[PDB]
Amino acid sequence: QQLTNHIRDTLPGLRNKLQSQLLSIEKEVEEYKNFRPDDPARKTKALLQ
Amino acid sequence: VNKTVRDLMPKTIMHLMINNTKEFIFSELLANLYSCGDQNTLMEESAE
Repeated sequence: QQLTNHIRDTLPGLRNKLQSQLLSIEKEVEEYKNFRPDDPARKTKALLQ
Repeated sequence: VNKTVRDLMPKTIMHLMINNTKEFIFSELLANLYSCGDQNTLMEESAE
């Protein structure tokens, strides 16, 4: 309890760093979450880009 | 104060309204259009 109450009002700093990393990954992992070994639509749009 | 407002307003709009739009056209417009269903109907040629 003494240790737990020692990191309060410090967590906001950890939350901002963790949130920042998630923002720079989330825009990309959307393609990975639905990744399929057979996806002609994914392949076609990747080719065009 | 007047100098600052005149200075920051052009700069604000270029950052938020025009440059975000250019980046949209170059980077995403192609993906948004392709992702629409029935690309056959989407790309039907005019009878002419």
